[PDB]
Amino acid sequence: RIEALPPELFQCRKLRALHLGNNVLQSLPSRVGELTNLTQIELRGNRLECL
Amino acid sequence: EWTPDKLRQKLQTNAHNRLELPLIMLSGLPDTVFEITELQSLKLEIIKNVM
Repeated sequence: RIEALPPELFQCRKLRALHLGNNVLQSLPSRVGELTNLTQIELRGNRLECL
Repeated sequence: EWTPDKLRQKLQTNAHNRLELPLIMLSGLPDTVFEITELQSLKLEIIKNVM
């Protein structure tokens, strides 16, 4: 039960596998563009308005 | 005809992020399907006269 993704999550750059699916994330912040090591991210379901 | 390894091959995901077994136009339901215990979703398509 996570409603909003904190920017401090994206402050780390070493994230590789983000199992964020099936949540109540209102939206994914654009700060995910900082992440480079991210090779897979689970975004199915949720309350994701747009990618 | 349906070894558990064939069911491992058949294993996939669905629209709700569950472990799906797509069974298509089968004569029935094998007990080998129920031998799999990691299964999260069952897909039975036009498999009639099944108990």
